Amino acid sequence: DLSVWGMYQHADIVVKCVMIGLILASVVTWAIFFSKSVEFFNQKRRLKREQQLLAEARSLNQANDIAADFGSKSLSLHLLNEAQNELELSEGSDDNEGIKERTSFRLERRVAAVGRQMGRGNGYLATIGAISPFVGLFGTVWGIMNSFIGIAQTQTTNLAVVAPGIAEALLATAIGLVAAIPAVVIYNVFARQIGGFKAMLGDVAAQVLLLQSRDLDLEASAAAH
Amino acid sequence: DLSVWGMYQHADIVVKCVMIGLILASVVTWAIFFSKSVEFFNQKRRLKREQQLLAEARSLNQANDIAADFGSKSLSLHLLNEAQNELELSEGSDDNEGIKERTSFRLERRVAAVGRQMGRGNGYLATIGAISPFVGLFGTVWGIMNSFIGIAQTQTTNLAVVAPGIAEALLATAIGLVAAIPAVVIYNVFARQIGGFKAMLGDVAAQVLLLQSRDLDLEASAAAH
Amino acid sequence: DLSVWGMYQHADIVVKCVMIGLILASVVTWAIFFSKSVEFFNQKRRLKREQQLLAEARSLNQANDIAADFGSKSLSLHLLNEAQNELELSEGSDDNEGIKERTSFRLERRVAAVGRQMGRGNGYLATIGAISPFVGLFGTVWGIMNSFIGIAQTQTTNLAVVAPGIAEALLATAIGLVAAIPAVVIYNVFARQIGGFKAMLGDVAAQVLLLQSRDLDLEASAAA
Amino acid sequence: TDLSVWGMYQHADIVVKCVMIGLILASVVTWAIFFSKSVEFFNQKRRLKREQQLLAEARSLNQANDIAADFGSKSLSLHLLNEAQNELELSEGSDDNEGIKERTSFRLERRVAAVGRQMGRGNGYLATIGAISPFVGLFGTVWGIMNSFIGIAQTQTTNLAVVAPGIAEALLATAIGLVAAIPAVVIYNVFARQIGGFKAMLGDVAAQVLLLQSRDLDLEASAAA
Amino acid sequence: DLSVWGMYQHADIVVKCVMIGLILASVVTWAIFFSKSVEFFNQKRRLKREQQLLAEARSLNQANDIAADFGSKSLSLHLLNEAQNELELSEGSDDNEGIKERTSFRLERRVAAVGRQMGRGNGYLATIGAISPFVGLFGTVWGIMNSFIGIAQTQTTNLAVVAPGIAEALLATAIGLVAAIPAVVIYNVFARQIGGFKAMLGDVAAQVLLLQSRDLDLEASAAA
Amino acid sequence: PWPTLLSVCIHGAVVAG
Amino acid sequence: NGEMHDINVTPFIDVMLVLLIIFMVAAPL
Amino acid sequence: NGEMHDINVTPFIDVMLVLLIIFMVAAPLA
Repeated sequence: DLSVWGMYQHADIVVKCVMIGLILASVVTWAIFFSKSVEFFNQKRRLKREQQLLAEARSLNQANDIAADFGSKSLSLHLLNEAQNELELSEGSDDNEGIKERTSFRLERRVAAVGRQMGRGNGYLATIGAISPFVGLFGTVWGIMNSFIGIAQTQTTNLAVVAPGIAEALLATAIGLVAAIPAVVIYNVFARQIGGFKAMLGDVAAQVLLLQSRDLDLEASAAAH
Repeated sequence: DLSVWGMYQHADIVVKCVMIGLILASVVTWAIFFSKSVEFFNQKRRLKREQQLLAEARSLNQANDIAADFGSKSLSLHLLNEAQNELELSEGSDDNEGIKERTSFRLERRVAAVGRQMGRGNGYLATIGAISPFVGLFGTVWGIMNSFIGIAQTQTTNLAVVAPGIAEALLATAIGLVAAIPAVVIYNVFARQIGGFKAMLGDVAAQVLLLQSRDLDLEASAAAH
Repeated sequence: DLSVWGMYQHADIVVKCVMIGLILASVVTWAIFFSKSVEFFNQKRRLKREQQLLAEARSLNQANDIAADFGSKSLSLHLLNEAQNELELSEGSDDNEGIKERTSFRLERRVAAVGRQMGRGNGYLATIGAISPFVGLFGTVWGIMNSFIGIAQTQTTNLAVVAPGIAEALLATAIGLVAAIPAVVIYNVFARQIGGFKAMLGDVAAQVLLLQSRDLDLEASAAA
Repeated sequence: TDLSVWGMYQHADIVVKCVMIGLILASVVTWAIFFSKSVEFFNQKRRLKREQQLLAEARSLNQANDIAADFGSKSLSLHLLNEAQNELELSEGSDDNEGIKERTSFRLERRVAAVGRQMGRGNGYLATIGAISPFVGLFGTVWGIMNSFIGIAQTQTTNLAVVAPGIAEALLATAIGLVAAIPAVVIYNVFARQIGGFKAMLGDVAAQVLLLQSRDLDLEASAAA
Repeated sequence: DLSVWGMYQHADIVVKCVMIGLILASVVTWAIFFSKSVEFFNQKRRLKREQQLLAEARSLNQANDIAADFGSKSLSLHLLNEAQNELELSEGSDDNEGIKERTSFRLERRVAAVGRQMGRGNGYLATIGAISPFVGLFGTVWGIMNSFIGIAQTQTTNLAVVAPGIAEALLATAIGLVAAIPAVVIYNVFARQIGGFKAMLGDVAAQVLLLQSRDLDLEASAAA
Repeated sequence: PWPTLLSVCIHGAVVAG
Repeated sequence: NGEMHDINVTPFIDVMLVLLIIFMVAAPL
Repeated sequence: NGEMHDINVTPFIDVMLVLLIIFMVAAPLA
């Protein structure tokens, strides 16, 4: 006998399929971890730096002039463009309160849309970490059946007869856990990172709404005098 | 004997009706999966194209012109009609905020109603996922009972004489998880699909609501000139 | 002997008590299902027909005239006469958005109150569904423990000796499963039916607010 | 020589003795919390029902004060009514009523949330006991299983009849583990339902106070015409 | 001689690494408990005192003077500054509904930020509470699997030579649960402490909005 | 800090034997 | 939403306990 | 809150499966 390979290659076809299916579920969870984590760090780092620059701005005109040199797929420059666009499309209005409600509603939609987009892969993580225990368990039940089928076929209880069934049950449990544990860790790490990032983006969005709203009220006051 | 079909053949009526009831729950789970997935893919593929058109609109009258050829049963056409219907039902009133408020309220309900209608069949997937382990296990427990009550009267000593019954019993929980795991996976997938689609439809509802609120303020300013 | 009754009568006091506890839970479940379903089906069927007749209305007084022959127990008539009560209680007032907000708030409380009363029994269904498996597990463990305590009495053993002791320990979980299975099914059936009922009642209340809000704006606009 | 439910605890290892004492202490505190909380919940619910059904006839906030004045200082509805009266008392210089209506809505909402949060005070024990007592049982269980196999490893006997007493102690630790778990998780759910029902009912009284104040303010404003 | 220290000294390298993994997780959960327990005790003690000081105040200018000697890390002083700063940035304007809205939005952002920033450690506690039973389980499954392949070859029909391997394996799941139980306890304690603290801070923020809301309406009335 | 050090100190007292 | 759709498999513990006792009694003969 | 307030199933199942496998090696070995 051999420590893992010999034990695996002797296993029943149903357990071989469960083992391979869980190993594929393992490699996809590590692939989407590395693949999204390097994007996520870059989006967190850029959004932090943009927030640190915008934090000084005292009019929406000044907030455009400081933000305009940001990259072409900047999140903050997208929100400043969105609020500036709601204003330029409304230029015939005398009611500023309608510009405030429409801008608030439009930025809330765009913050939520980036929140959904940043979650793209999480369906795999949340599913695999919830169901791979039960997929492992099904593999154990098949190993347990194969142990009793062994006993029934030889009509004896000798350890050699149950050995393949318990070997299958051990491997199916072990790989079931090896699929589960990373997926539960990585899902919690991204749930925390999404909460932090989506809150930072909501804080930048709130700064744009504050700054636009204050400017419209000062422009209205300066006309009324 | 000593194979999944040969042991199903030599099982207990109640264990047979469990195995049959589980296979029926499995084929229903796949039937609803293909049916619902083919509907959601078509409703998403449609609505994406409707949004890519209406994203170019700049007034509500232009949005009605752009929407004029869309399919009768299209969700975006329905919403444009929902907003325009409130605008003609309200024709005698100069209270614009009222019109915005009543329109916002109507569109909100219709979006919730479409999202709820799109979720019609999911109670089967939830029920099958929650219940099928229990019944599969009722198959195991009854199969163990109706074999151990035999050895209690037959004064048996060889585990082998009962190992066939134990294998037939454990097969019922194997079949149990085989119905359960697809149903939980698919229910979690459709919950994410409906969340994504209901958000995307809420985005198309926001596009018409903004177009109306914009045009009301522009028309009020043109009257106040 | 071989019989389910005989092995119940033979079983230990703790596991007999667990079997009776789970049988009484199975009975209540079914008592709740028949008690709820006959009332809920009739009230669902009632409310749908009210919505059919109201969906054509164009002013709140016309909706009252449509509702005037509905029974005093009609939820749609409860909502309509409540919106007419918030008008009559402040008739000597011209704060239109005040009347709208007070009405919207009353109908929100009423729809929530009816929905909350509609769900009255579900706490038992959810609990019996989630927890009966663990009561079955306690019953079994205790029987399995008692069987090892049986083995501790003597060096002699054979599986024919423990067979009835493990059979009563199995029967305790068989009763646990037969009690849990209906409760999960029935809980989900009512959770889906309640979601539809909440929506229908909410859309009737939405129609009442829309009727009021238009006819109130149109009346105010007659001063032009 | 012989053993019983108590005699098995009397011969048990000090680690699992300490676990069993832990569960019995968790049992007596979860029942002491239940009887204490239940007697409070019944009296609070019965009081609030009588106070609401008696307030239901009030036509102005001035009449609602005269109805409530003899409720007693522990009354939730007299507290809420005072909160509402005190906002008028502090706002006496205001011509603006919409601000008073808003501030009162805000205060009474925070009071309703505060009373709901205050009724939950003991629930941390019920939730924690229900979550950990299974695990804490298993630990005792596993420790008993270890001590049985250590007994073989330290004495070189191979007869499973010496294992049977040791694993009986282990399964007893699981049994008492569930006896602490099940009441706690049932009672936590029951109270979570009773808190939600009471908090919603108190919100119905709060809505009546807001409606009375809002209506009588609008009449007081109308009287200036 | 196979005592807990001897079993660790006589275990497979993979399962030794599982013991060290859970022991380091046990260290970090207790380090988080002692680190956050003093933080909650100090921050909740201070905020309760600041609330009882401010509850007496009757205008925003009085609240600013009452809080003027609070330490630079004072959360109530930070919220009063956040409100005062929206007045001084708005000075050239008279949209009082605008000032009230902008202030409300700033304070709710800040209270949400303090709540989020104060639940810093919980990602470890929730993760360790979920996964520590399972990494302990992986350790025992591996230990059993080694002991089995051990009887697969060098076949030894004696039970007594595998019993050490069975105990060494089981110890990995015992150490798993000893790490898991504190993590679930400490997590619930801090979930409840944060819930109470976040609501207390929300009531301080609500008093600032109410004081400002009265003051602006009173000033606008006195200006008539 | 002193919380990290105190944690390894109580684990040092508990691991002894 | 109030519906329940997640797996509970706890009665399989009962089967494992029953398997454990029958191996304990029968297997060494 | 989000306070853990429920009996999670899978640690319980997996440790009981581990105990079953332990008696499936030990008992036929004896």
